[PDB]
Amino acid sequence: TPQLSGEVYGMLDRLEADRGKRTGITDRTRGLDQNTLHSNQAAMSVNQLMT
Amino acid sequence: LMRNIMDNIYRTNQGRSVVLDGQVNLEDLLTNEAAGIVRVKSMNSITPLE
Repeated sequence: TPQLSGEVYGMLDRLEADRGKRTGITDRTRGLDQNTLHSNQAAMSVNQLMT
Repeated sequence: LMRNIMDNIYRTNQGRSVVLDGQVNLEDLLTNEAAGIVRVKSMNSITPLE
């Protein structure tokens, strides 16, 4: 019988990432830094990149 | 030097539609030459676009 390939997984992952793109652009809506600390490159991310 | 420093502060810190690759007519032409508030291309995942 015919099967549905990994494209279904692909756009399910895309849409699960896109759920908040229309309201909640903030990635994962919360921070998590137990291994990777804050970066220090140029005055520590000025203006939050215009927020 | 100060003007280029301000350019680094201003232009280089602009978010966008966050299209992984996309076609979307260049993401609605960079959200109508503004990139202010638009991300609807197809389903693009999280990309800061620094």
